Amino acid sequence: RECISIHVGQAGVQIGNACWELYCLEHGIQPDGHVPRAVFVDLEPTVIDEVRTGTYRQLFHPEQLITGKEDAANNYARGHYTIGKEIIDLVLDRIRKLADQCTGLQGFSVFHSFGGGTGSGFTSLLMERLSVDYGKKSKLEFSIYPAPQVSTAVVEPYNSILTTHTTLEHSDCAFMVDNEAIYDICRRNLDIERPTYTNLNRLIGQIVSSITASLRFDGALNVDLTEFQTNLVPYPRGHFPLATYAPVISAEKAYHEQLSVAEITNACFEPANQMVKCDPRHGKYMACCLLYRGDVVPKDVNAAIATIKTKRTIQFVDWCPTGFKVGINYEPPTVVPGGDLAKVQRAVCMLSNTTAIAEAWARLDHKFDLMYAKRAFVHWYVGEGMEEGEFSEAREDMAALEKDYEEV
Amino acid sequence: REIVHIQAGQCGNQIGAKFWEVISDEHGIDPTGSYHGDSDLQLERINVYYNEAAGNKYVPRAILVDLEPGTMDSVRSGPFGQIFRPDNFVFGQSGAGNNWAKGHYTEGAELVDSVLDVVRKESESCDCLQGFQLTHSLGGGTGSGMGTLLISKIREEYPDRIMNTFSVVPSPKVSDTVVEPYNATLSVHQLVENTDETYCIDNEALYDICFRTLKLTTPTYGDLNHLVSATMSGVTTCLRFPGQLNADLRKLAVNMVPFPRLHFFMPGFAPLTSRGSQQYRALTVPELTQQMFDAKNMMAACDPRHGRYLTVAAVFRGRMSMKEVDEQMLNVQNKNSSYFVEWIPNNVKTAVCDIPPRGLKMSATFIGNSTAIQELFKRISEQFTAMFRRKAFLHWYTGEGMDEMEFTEAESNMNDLVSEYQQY
Amino acid sequence: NIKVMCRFRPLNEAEILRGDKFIPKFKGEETVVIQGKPYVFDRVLPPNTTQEQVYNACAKQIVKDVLEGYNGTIFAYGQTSSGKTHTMEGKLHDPQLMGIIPRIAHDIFDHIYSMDENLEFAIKVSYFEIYLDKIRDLLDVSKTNLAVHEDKNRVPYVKGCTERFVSSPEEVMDVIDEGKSNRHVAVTNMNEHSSRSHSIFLINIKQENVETEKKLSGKLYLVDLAGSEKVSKTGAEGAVLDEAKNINKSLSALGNVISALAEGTTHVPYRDSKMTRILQDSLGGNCRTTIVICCSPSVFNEAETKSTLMFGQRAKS
Ligand SMILES: CC(=O)O[C@H]1C(=O)[C@@]2(C)[C@H]([C@H](OC(=O)c3ccccc3)[C@]3(O)C[C@H](OC(=O)[C@H](O)[C@@H](NC(=O)c4ccccc4)c4ccccc4)C(C)=C1C3(C)C)[C@]1(OC(C)=O)CO[C@@H]1C[C@@H]2O
Ligand SMILES: Nc1nc2c(ncn2[C@@H]2O[C@H](COP(=O)(O)OP(=O)(O)OP(=O)(O)O)[C@@H](O)[C@H]2O)c(=O)[nH]1
Ligand SMILES: Nc1ncnc2c1ncn2[C@@H]1O[C@H](COP(=O)(O)OP(=O)(O)NP(=O)(O)O)[C@@H](O)[C@H]1O
Ligand SMILES: Nc1nc2c(ncn2[C@@H]2O[C@H](COP(=O)(O)OP(=O)(O)O)[C@@H](O)[C@H]2O)c(=O)[nH]1
Ligand SMILES: [Mg+2]
Ligand SMILES: [Mg+2]
Repeated sequence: RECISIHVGQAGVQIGNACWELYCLEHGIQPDGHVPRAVFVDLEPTVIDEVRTGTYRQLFHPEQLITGKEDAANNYARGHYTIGKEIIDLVLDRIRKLADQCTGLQGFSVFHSFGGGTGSGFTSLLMERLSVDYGKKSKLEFSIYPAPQVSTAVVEPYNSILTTHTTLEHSDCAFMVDNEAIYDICRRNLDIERPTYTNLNRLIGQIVSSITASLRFDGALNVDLTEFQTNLVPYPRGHFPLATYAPVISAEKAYHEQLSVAEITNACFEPANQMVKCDPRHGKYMACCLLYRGDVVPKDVNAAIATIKTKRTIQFVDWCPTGFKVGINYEPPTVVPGGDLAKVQRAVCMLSNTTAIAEAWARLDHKFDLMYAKRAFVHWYVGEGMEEGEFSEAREDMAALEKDYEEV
Repeated sequence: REIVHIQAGQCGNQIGAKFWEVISDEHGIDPTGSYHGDSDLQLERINVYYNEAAGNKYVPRAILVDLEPGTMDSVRSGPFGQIFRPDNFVFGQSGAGNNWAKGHYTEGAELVDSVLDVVRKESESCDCLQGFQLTHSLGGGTGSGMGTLLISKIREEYPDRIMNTFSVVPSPKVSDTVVEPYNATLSVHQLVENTDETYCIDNEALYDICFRTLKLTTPTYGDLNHLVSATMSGVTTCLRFPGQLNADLRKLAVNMVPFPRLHFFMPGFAPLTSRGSQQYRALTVPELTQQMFDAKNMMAACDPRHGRYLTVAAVFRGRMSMKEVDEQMLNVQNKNSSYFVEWIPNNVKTAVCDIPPRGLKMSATFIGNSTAIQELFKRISEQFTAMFRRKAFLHWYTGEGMDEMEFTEAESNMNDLVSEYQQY
Repeated sequence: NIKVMCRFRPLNEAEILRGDKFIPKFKGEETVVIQGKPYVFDRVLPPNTTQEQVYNACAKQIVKDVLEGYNGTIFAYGQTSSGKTHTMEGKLHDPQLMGIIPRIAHDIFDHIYSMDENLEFAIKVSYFEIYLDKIRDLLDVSKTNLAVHEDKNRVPYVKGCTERFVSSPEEVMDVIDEGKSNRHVAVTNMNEHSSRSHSIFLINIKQENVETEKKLSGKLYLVDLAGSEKVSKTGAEGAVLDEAKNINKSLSALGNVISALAEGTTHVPYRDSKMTRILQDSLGGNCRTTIVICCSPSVFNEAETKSTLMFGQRAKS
């Protein structure tokens, strides 16, 4: 029934604090109410401390807040092997101590930031140690994969070609939200050149609320977590769909809010609104899980979607007749009291697997080579319990992910 | 985490006074007083540079190494001079001769053990050690020789903890000493093979940047020092603060050093505007990258525009949009694709603290690993040969128990170091 | 030119049906298949190639050139149970099961006393390991670091390395027995030999032309690279596993740049590590270099063998 969550890496933790905020906010549980149902991991204390100092301070147990005073290191190796190792046990312990206390759970919604040290590496083995300790569950990891041109870390790809290959054979469904492609939404669909990280977080903090929160919440067309991976992954590769939200209108500027279904659904497939720089440049969808929430008439959907199924310029895969999982919830969305999110009475958080990422992976793989081709910051990992193996052999890995997403 | 500063020589020492002059205020620590901190955040991470004894006396955890009493006796007899526990003062009343050899093999070699002693008392302080900060000048005895030894020993004692080195490489135009390239070439040698992060500053790159980027007409040393100390605060201490995207010595190291040499960087501060007037506040952000990435404004002597970059680390520290930050960095990477090396898709390492420099709204330390610094070790290396050839003031070295093959060694080494850097 | 030679060791009957089975498909005498792989490189020695056969292709020429006063390097690599011990030395006295070092020693003393009538030979052997990137002399193991100095040309060499005369094969074996008895080997089961320290065996062929007083000095470096491993996880293990992982990775990485520079690319990472200062005379001047890579079927060996394959393969393709 439930779904634990492990927010790993400063980012996965910032996003965590955010997604975790939106929650109570739409469940009437102020600062000090019940008890969360997740954990927080990082090898840099000062960040998890922000959850220990700032807002939502006492809504957590100093037990579901793991830290390694030591060093973060923007390098996979160190975070996965060398350092990150020391903490893992302890980490697991909570996701085994928190996994027990419950009643017939469904899985762990993992939150990490692909191109980091604590986020890429660590998790790599966290999800790793999970796939074995609970192979019998769902492993949906919600990632924030590398901005297409606006990356941060100098090595980023090293850290992301490595978190992909190690987690690939362990996740159930990996959701992806592109940091940059979300900015566009903040520039083009909300207008603001002042987007603090605290915003992108409010956003995913939204799209995510549509996943677990509301879905695990009764409705006219419930959709379990398992449901996803089933209706969402055509093949064992921990396939990565993309998150998209519909009413991403500004709560100040424009106001046409009342945008009946027929509209908000069409607003999902236009590439300028998908939290991912994977513009359907050719990528044929192969399965979409249209999660709606708020006042929505099933016919409205079983029509708005029909209209789409026949737009053709939206070309769905061949081997797939119908790939539209319509998830209907009741309670409309719940926007931050005064952030910058419109606040409509219905939304569409559609996620999907698109042959599109054939790109995104490509463009991120190429990156890697360029540097590996010169070993660039290699000495930083080797000296951290890794080898020419793990790199070269994780490159070959993704290679068959460029062929996979091509063949399917 | 933690670190333990090291004030090798006079310069490295003089600067200590400025690095600590600053840092303290950037941590509300009065002379012997405690934490008056305008805030409450300038304390949760102090440990990195102090120690708990009394309850109002957080003492800087640095080392003051020097063979010339008068110096440390000027730093200890002035302002903040009375905050260092006397145990910190590892003096060498000997003749602090201006010979690299006199402070590395003959005179310094003695005072070393009585130093390492303390560098261990401080390391075994508490919690977990990160690395050590090292200040000095590569143009003298107690600086290049004895300080370059202090590290060769440190790096044998904890080849785990990092080693940032702040070197005052011999300025071009005019040398404030005569053997300079001797004391220098010999210390860079030791550097390229022990510390793993070096920030080279040039007394004249500063003047310039301090007399034209600060209409400042009488740039006393105190100033230069002050400017420098401003950068080393943005680096370390800073990142030991919260941030949307924070890093720490390692990140900085593990994102900036593609190849083990250790490589040397060139620090650059952000808001560098003259007092009154200039206080333009054009600091939205494009203004900071405008700054940081220009030629002038690079504490180094060489000009970036004269050679690609391998890595860059804009360590910003002041509330800003991870968008207007992450974004700017890009255009910058495309307007200058020319010089920014290609085999690294994203040279830049964006870092972002939160709290800014006490009195400022927004700043951003720049740590560049450009291939341009080739044209400096060249310089140094040249000066050597031109004088080595005639063994100029060599008798002051050999006569101190040195080797004719020692000088050969260093030059070559450091000389090869020039070579490599071009390979990129 | 640097040439890469793969050597597969054969399986013994006790392991053909234990768990270890063939993964190496051989094609011709120069391609080895493994999952995906359409060409290999220059030569693959099968699990049917003699010790003598490996020695002819790999070392015989290098020994010949060394006797005329040139440098040569033979590098060795391969993980645990890959066949390294069997190729380099084998058994110390075995008429055809003997390795590379006992054969070179036999060929050296077959020319000496048959061709000395103006040549005065002195065969000097030196044996040192690089452990925690410090040069430990193995003829006196109270030494925990040892330094390089530079020669007449400004090229570094290991000064103070204890050298000894050898004038018959026996004294060479006695140096090997002495050095192996203090080599850092992980205590596993008796069969496994987990090398945590890289070994450099120097044969310095000094020959003196007694008539003109011209001296020649060919260096044969037999470098045993322990190599970068398929081992377990680290981060709460205080073994010499973590310590070895840092040594093997730093040296294999420098490896990668060195073949890439030998098959072309402006000068670069010389004087970076002690290994790369020891082998400085061997690399860049008139030298020859053979890298002998081993790897048995036992599935883990696929890891190091693929490592030796890629050292080779990047360069020629
Ligand atoms: C009224 C007002 O706003 O005054 C400013 C000011 O006028 C300017 C010109 C300051 C001023 O700095 C200098 O004039 C300067 C003198 C010698 C060497 C280098 C700089 C200032 O003195 C410096 C001072 O800096 C700080 O307070 C930072 O926290 C800084 N602190 C120190 O360097 C420091 C100085 C004395 C004692 C202890 C610390 C810092 C920077 C980075 C990391 C840690 C601390 C500031 C904003 C100002 C004055 C006071 C006029 C500027 O410098 C800095 C480092 O902020 C020079 O260009 C900038 C722009 C500022 O607006
Ligand atoms: N959406 C979003 N992305 C973030 C956030 N914080 C960081 N990121 C992104 O995630 C990556 C940064 O990872 P880091 O913060 O460097 O590292 P980490 O994954 O927390 O772990 P360490 O490297 O060990 O510190 C970059 O690509 C950032 O753009 C956040 O709050 N929200
Ligand atoms: N060609 C061969 N013929 C007979 N026995 C062999 C042969 N090659 C290897 N062996 C044996 O198989 C084992 C592998 O030996 P060596 O001991 O040669 O391995 P490595 O040296 O491959 N091992 P390691 O050092 O632990 O990484 C030993 O028991 C050898 O005696
Ligand atoms: N920035 C800066 N440079 C200094 C200071 N003092 C000496 N220097 C420089 O250091 C070099 C001289 O070395 P010195 O410090 O006297 O050596 P030591 O005292 O014998 O170790 C010259 O290049 C000076 O410009 C200083 O307080 N600040
Ligand atoms: Mg972090
Ligand atoms: Mg062996």
